[PDB]
Amino acid sequence: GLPTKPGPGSYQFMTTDEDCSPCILPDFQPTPEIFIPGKVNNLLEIAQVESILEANNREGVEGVERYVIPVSVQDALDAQIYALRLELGGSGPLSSSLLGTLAKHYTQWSGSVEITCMFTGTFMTTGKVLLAYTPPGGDMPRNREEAMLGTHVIWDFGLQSSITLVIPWISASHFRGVSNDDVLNYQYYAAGHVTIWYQTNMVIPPGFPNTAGIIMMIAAQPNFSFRIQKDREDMTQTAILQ
Amino acid sequence: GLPTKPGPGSYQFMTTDEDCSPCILPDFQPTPEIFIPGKVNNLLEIAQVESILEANNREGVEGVERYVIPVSVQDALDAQIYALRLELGGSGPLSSSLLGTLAKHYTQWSGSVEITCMFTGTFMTTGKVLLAYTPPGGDMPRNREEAMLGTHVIWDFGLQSSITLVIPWISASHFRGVSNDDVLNYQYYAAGHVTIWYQTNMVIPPGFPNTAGIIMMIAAQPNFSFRIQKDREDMTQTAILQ
Amino acid sequence: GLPTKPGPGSYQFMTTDEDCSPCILPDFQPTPEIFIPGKVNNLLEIAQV
Amino acid sequence: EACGYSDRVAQLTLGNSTITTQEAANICVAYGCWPAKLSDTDATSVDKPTEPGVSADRFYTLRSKPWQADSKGWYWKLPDALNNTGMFGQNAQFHYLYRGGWAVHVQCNATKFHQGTLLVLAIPEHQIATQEQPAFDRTMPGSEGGTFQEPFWLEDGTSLGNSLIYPHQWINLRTNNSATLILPYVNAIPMDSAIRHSNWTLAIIPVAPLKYAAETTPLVPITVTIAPMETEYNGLRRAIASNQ
Amino acid sequence: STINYNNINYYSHAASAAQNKQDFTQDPSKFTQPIADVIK
Amino acid sequence: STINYNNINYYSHAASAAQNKQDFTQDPSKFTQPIADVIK
Amino acid sequence: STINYNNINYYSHAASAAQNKQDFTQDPSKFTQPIADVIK
Amino acid sequence: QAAGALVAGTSTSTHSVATDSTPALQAAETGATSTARDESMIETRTIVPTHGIHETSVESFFGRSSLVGMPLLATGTSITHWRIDFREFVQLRAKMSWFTYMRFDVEFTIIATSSTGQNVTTEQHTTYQVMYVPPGAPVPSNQDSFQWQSGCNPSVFADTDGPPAQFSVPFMSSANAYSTVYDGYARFMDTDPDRYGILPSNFLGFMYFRTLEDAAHQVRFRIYAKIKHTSCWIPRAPRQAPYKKRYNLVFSGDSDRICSNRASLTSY
Amino acid sequence: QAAGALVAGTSTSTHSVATDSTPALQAAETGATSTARDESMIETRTIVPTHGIHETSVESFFGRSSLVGMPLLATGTSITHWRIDFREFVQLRAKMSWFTYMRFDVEFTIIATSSTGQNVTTEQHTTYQVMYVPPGAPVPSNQDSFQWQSGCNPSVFADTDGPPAQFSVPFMSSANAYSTVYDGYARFMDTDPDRYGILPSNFLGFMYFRTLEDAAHQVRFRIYAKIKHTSCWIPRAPRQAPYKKRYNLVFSGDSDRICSNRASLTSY
Amino acid sequence: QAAGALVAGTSTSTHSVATDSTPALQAAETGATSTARDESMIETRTIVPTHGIHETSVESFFGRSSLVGMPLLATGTSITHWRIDFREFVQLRAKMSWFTYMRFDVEFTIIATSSTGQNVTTEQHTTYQVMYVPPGAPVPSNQDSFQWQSGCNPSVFADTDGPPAQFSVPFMSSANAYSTVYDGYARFMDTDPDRYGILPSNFLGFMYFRTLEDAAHQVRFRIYAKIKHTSCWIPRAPRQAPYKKRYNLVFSGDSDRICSNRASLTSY
Ligand SMILES: CCCCCCCCCCCCCC(=O)O
Ligand SMILES: CCCCCCCCCCCCCC(=O)O
Ligand SMILES: CCCCCCCCCCCCCC(=O)O
Repeated sequence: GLPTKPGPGSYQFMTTDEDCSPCILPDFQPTPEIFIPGKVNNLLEIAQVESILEANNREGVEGVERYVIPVSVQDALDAQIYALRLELGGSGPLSSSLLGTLAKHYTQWSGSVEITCMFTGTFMTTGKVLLAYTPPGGDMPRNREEAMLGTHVIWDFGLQSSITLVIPWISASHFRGVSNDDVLNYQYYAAGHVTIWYQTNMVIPPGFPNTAGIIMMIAAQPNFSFRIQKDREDMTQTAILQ
Repeated sequence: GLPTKPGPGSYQFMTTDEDCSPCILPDFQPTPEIFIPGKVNNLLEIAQVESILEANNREGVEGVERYVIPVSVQDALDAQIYALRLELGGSGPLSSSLLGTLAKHYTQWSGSVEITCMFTGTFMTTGKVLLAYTPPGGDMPRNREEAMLGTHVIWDFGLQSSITLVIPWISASHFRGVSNDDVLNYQYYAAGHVTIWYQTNMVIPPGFPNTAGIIMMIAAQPNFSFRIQKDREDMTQTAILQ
Repeated sequence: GLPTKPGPGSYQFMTTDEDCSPCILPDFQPTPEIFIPGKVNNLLEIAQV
Repeated sequence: EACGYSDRVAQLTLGNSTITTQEAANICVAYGCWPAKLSDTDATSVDKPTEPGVSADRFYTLRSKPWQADSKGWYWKLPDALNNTGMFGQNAQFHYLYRGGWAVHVQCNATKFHQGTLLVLAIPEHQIATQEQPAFDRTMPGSEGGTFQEPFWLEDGTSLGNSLIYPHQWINLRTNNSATLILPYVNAIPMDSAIRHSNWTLAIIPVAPLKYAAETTPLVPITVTIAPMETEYNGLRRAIASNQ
Repeated sequence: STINYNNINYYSHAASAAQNKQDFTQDPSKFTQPIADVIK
Repeated sequence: STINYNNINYYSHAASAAQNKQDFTQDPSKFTQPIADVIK
Repeated sequence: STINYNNINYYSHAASAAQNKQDFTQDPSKFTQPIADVIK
Repeated sequence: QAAGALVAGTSTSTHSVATDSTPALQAAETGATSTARDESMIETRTIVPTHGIHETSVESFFGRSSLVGMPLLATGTSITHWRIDFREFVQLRAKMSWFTYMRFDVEFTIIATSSTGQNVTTEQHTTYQVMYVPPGAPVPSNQDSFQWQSGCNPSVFADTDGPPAQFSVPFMSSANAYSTVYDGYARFMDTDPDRYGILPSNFLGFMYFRTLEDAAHQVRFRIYAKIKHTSCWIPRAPRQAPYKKRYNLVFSGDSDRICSNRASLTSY
Repeated sequence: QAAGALVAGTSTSTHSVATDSTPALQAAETGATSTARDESMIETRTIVPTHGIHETSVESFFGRSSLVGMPLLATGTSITHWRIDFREFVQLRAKMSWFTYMRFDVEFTIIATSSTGQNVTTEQHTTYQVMYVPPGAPVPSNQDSFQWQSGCNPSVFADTDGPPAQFSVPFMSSANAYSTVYDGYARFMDTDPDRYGILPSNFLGFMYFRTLEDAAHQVRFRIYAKIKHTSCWIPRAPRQAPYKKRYNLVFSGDSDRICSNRASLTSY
Repeated sequence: QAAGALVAGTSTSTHSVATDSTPALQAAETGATSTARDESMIETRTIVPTHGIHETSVESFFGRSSLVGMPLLATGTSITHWRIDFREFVQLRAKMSWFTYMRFDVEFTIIATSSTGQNVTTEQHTTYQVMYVPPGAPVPSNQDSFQWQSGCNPSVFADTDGPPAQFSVPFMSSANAYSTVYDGYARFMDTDPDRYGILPSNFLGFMYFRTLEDAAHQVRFRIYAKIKHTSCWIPRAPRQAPYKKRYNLVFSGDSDRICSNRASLTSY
C-alpha cells in the first residue's frame, strides 16, 4: 500500500481539534429548520445589549435593592455619589452583568464600554450630576475638581430620564487581560475608574421624597471583542448531578 | 513516506460504518440477476399495504376470532362498538400488524394512517356506524355526542362492503416517538383515540343471525415515514440456536 | 501530517489480498522472455482437452 | 370514487375450458405480473424446451370440500396438486424441469340468507412448520390438499393478519361468489423440479364463520379450479411422479 | 434531507465497496393495486 | 485575522464534517433596537 | 461479470505490483486440434 | 449517489357534496388496499413534503453489522469452526424474514477475545488463522494439520489483540438470489423431515479457526455480518413466534395470540 | 469558508456646540439600548478596524469537547449505561444556558480507563462495546444478554487500551431545535412537579456499555461531547445560581446577591 | 485492466436428416479432441453467454499466498535458515505440477510466533533479521557472526509481535523461465541419481534468520509465497501419487489405481 509515516500527535485527542469523524447514523434525515425569531450568530450581539449593574453592593443590601444606587438631597457642596473600579474581572459589580458573565468565559478583551443611567425620582425633583472616567496611572479621584480633569459628562435631570457615559478604549495595549490575577501581575492591565458626583444638587419641592435613585446599565460598544475562551470560576460542582 | 496523524477512532469498529473492505475472492464473477416479480426497494412499500388488526383482543378470545370485532342487533340507542388508543408502540392491537411490527424496528414516526373496515353480515342485514378519531389532550369519548365532535366518518352498510377512516397526521411535532416509554415520558407523544359507535342500529330480517362482524385493516399513507432503526423487543433468544 | 483513521483490517494478512508490496531487489533486470511453444492462459484450455 | 358494477361479471377461456361468474370481485394479478416464458438471457438449460400449449394450458377442477362450522382452512401446493392430473401432470413427470404460471378460480356460492368470509391467499414458498417439522403427507398432499392446524400462525410461525401482503382476494358472501388470482412463476432460479419443490400454495381460510337464517344449513361446498399458464419443460427422460 | 455520498472504492471488486447511498423510488402498486381492471 | 479553512469531508453525512469556520455578520438590532418607531 | 481493477503501483519495480486483473482469451486449439490437415 | 427522495405532501381541500364521487366507500374483497387519501375525507390545508425516506430503504435496513456466529476455541484442541448461516442468532434472522428472495454481498468483521476458565478477560497475544473451507475441501483435524497450508483455500491471519479482521464477500449462490424460505426437499428420492426446507444452495461451507501456536487461554471469536448491495423480492408476513431451531420454522404456539389482551373492547 | 469579519472602527471627531443634536441624552424606558457612539461624546481620532470576532461566534463558543457523562462498569456485572443528557455536568450546561433553542450535531469521544479497588491505574486490555439503546428497544440485563447482537441498534467496539472511540450524530430531535428550557408539562392529564420542565423530545435514549469478556478490573468511561454546526435562538439571562439537580432549575439562594459586597459605595 | 471474458453460448438447433454431414462420428487416433458441439447432437434452444472465466485464469489460479517454508529458531543458537524451494509443502507443489515452465514474480509474507518448550504460545517481543544469502556469500555461524552486517546482502528487520513482514521478488532465474521438471543432470561428467532431475538454475539460495538479541523463547517462522505476474507453458498430466521426497518424484504405488473400485460396471 501507500508508504506513510505517522508522527507525533497520533492517537491524541484534542478537545479543540477540528476533525471530521464517522457518522453513526449516515442515512438519518433530520427535521426541517423552521422559522424562529431571535437567531444569534455571535455572543457579541448579546454583549451589546444593556443589562443592569448590581451597583448598590454595600454590605447589608439584599437583592433587587442592589440594583439601585441612591441619590439624595444634599446639605453639602461638590459631594460624591459613587465610585467603581473599571474591571471586567471577578467579584465586582461589573462581573455579574451580561457583559461581565460573558467575560467570565474569555481571557482577553478590547473595546469601548457604555454606561447608561436612568433617574427614578419624581417628575418635580431635579438635579445635575457629573459622571467621570479616569484613565489609569493612579488612584480614584478624591474630589470633583480632580475627577472633572478626566473624560466626563454632565447630566441634567429632565424629560429624558437617562444619560450615557462612554468609557472609550484608552489603552496602551490593543488588548487587556480580563483577570486581575495577582500571581501573574495582571493588575498591569489596569483600566481606571469611573466616579459620579453631584454637579448641583438634587432639589425637591416641599414634602417630596428626599431620596431617589439611579439605575446603571452597561453594554459593550461595536469596537468591542473578546479573545481566548476559558472556564467560569463561579460555576462549580462537588458531585455528579442527579 | 507520507507524513500522517492517525487520530481518535483508529481501529474502532462501528456497525453502521460505511467503509470499503478488501474482497476475499476478487476474481469471483457471480451468477446473473434474473427476473423475479415483486422487487421491494423501501420498507415503506410494505407499510402502505393493508393488514388485519388483531382487534378483538378481549381476554379469552383465541386466534383468528381475534381478527373479528363483533357487531350485533341493539336494544339500546347511541351504543358503542369499539375503542382503540392510537399507538404504534408495543402490546396493543396496532403493534402486531404489518405497520406495527415495522414500527418495532424504528424509534420515530410521522404521517397519516388509514383504517378500512369490511362488514361480514348477510346481504339482508343493514346498519350505519360512526367511526371517529379524537385528537389528543384528554381521554376517550364517553358517548357518541362527544365522539362526533372530532374527525369522523358515517358508514352505511350496502353493496360496498367497506369504508375507510383516514386518521390524518394532526401533531404539534412533525415526528412522534413510537414508544410510550414511561421512564423517558414518551406519553408526551400521545396521538389520540379512535372509537366506533352505532349511528343507527344493525337491523336484520326475522330469524337471521343477530351477530355479525367487522374486519379492521390498517395501512400507512403516502406521507408516512419512519426514522432511527432500533431492535424488536419480542424477538428474543435464551441460547444459541441449533 | 495528514489526519487519518486506520480502521478494522489493519495489519491483517489475507492470502487473496491484491496489494502491492516493496520490491527487495528494485534494480534487478530479469532475463528476456523467449519463445516457448504451448503457452496456457486459462486452465479451461486444458479442461477442453 | 366508485367500486362495483361491471367488475362483477367475468369469463375466462383457456384451451377447451371456459369459466363464468356473475358475482366476482375483479381479478387479482399477483405483483402485477402476467405469466411469461423464460428469456434467452435468464435461461441456462441448453436443450430445446417442450411447450404443450392447449393440452396443459387449461382449467382443471379438483374435488370439492365442504365448509363446516369447525373448518380451520385448506391448502394446496402447486405444482404438487396437479402433478398427476391430465396432460399437465404427464409433462411435469416426464421432464426434470418445469416453469409456469397459474390462473386460480376459487368458487363458493351460498344465499342472501347466509353470512361468512373466506380469505383466499396465494403464498410463494410457503414452507410450513407446526410444533414439529411436517411429514411428506403434509408438505405435498397432492390433489386432496391439506388442512391448517394452526391457521392463526399461518402454519409457519408468522400471522394470518399480516398475510394480506401476499396476493389475495376475499370471498365475503354478502358480496361475492368467488375469487380469481393470476400468478406468475416465482423462484430464485430459472426452472425447477415439479416433484421436489412447491412454488406456490393456494390457501383458503374461514375468517368469519358460516352462519345461516336457520340452524340446519344445506351443504355449502368450496371448489378449486386451476389452470397452468405459459409453461415450458426441459430435461426429458422417463416419467417420475413423486420425490419418494 | 438529501444525503449525497462519495462513490470511491480503493479495491478491484464491486463487493469491496460500501453500501449504496442511492434512493430508488418505491412503487407500492404491485402490492396495493394488484387488480387487473384498475378503478379509482 | 481572517482564518480561511479547507471544507473537505471524507464521509457521506453532513454531521461527520468539522465545525463551520464561516463568520456570519451579527445584527444586534433585534435586541438593541426592538422599538417600532426607530429614533436616532 | 467483468471486474475492471485499478493499476496504480506506488513502487519503482514491476515486481512490486499486484496481480494482473486482465483476462487474455484462451486458444485451446494448440492442444485440441494439433493436427496438420485440419478437418471439421 | 444521492439519497434525496421525499415523502408525499398535502394540498388544500374544500367541502364536497357529490351524488357520484364517493372515495370513502371501498370493497376490500378485491385484495386491493384502500384508495382514499387525506384530502378526500376532510378539509385539508397545504403541507410541503419535507420528510425523507432513506432510513427505510432496503439498503439502509440491512446495511449494518450483526452477530451471526460465535465459535469458542478450546485450549486442548486449539481449533473450532463455524457453519456459514445467518440462522444461529435471532435479530438478523428476523430482519430477513420480511423477504422471500435476497441477493447481496457481505462484509465480515471478526473480533477475538481471550478469557480464563472462569470466563474473565486475560491478556493473550497470538496470531490466529481463519480459513475458508468450501464443500469438498478436506477439513483440518488439529492445530497441526497440513490443511492449514492454505494452498487454494483463502485465509486471513490477524492478532488476538490487534484490530478486528475484516473482508468482503460477493454474492456466492449457485442460484440467482438466496432464499430465506424453501417449500421443497434437499434431495431427490428422499422425503425426510430433516431435509424439508433445507436449500443447499445457501450453504457455502465453513470457516475454520486455529491459533498459530497452542493456545494458552480460551479465545472466543465473534463473527459480525453486514449485508450490503441488497436486492429484495416478494415481501412476507414477518416472523411473530420465537425461533426454536436453527434449520426449521417450528414454534411453541401455546396461547394463540400476539398482542396483549384487555377486559373490554369498549374500554382500555 | 472564511472567518474574516472585523470589529468596528473609530473615525475622527471635533467639537460640537449644538442646540438640537443631543446623543448623550437617552430614555431607557423604551427597552432600547443606548444610541451614543464614542465619536459623539468626545473628540476622537481615527482607528482602523484591526480586531476579529470569530472566537465569540456561536460555532467557536460551543465547538469543543466537554465531559458530559462518566459511567463506571463494575467487575461483578460488567455492564453500565448512561442516560443521554448534557445536564449531568455544570460547565457545558451553563454554556447552553445562554440560549433558549439550539439546533446542532454532536461529536462523541469516549476514553476508557481501568483501575483497581483503591482506584489506582492498572493495565487491562479487552474490547468494550457501546450500544445505542433507543426508547422502545429492549435493555441488556447482563454482559451475556442476547440484546448485544446489535441486529438493528448501532454499536461501537474499541479496545480498553486503544485510541479513544469517536463518532458523529446528526440533529435527532422530533422537534425543530432542542430546548434548553421548557415552561410546560411532559404529559397530558398530569400535573406532577417531576414532570414540569421535562421535554421528552430531548431524550433520545441510553448508551449501554459492557466488556466482551467478564471484567478483571474496574473500567471507567469518560464521554466527551462536541457541539458542532450550531444554530441558536432567543438569548437568555444566564445561570448565576449553582445547579443542585439534574432535571430542574432549583437553587439554594441563601444570600440574595451575586457580586461581592464593600463597606461604602464611595470607596473600594 | 479488465477481466470480462465470457464462456461460449448456445444457439437454436433443429432436426437434421443428412447423408453427408455426420459430426457425431470421430476418429480419436489423430490425437485431436472431439469436434462435436451441443447444437449438432440435439435440438438446442438459445442461451446467451452469462458466465465468466476469470477464476480459472493462470493468474487467479496461482495468485494467492501458500505456506512454503517453516523454519524453527532454537533458543540455544538463536539462528535457522531456509533453502528457497517450493518443494517442501504439497499443496503449492501440486498446483505447479500442471505446467512444465513458469515465469513469475513472488510476494513473500513472513509470520513469526513464539512458543514454550511444550509448544504453547508465549509473549515475546524482539526484532528478528531475515537475510538473503545468495550462493557464494559467506553463511552466518552464530547470532553474533559478522555476516549480519548486511553490507551487500539484502535484509528485512521486523518485530516478533508486529505485523507480518512482506516484500516482492522479480523473476530471478538465469534461465528464461523456471522448470517444474527436468529430464537431465545437474553436472557434467557426473551421473549420480541424486543429481538427476535437479536444475540448479531454480535455486537462488537461502534465507537466514536470527533474533537481534539471544532468544528467550522458541520462535517459529512461517513463510508464505504468492506467485504473481505468471506465464505458463506446456501443460502436464498432474501429480496423482503422493510426494515422498523433496527433490525427486518417487512415489509408493502399491495399488495401481487412482479412483474408487465398485462391484460391477453395470451398477453403482
Ligand atoms: C471466507 C469465505 C466466505 C464465504 C461466505 C458466504 C456467505 C453467504 C451467506 C448466505 C446466508 C444465507 C441465508 C441463510 O443463512 O439461510
Ligand atoms: C449513539 C447514539 C447517539 C444518539 C445521541 C443523541 C444526542 C442528542 C443530545 C441532546 C441534548 C439535549 C439537551 C439537554 O440535555 O437537555
Ligand atoms: C530474499 C531473497 C529472495 C530470492 C527469492 C527467489 C525465489 C524464487 C522461487 C523459485 C522456485 C522454483 C520452483 C521450485 O521450487 O522447484
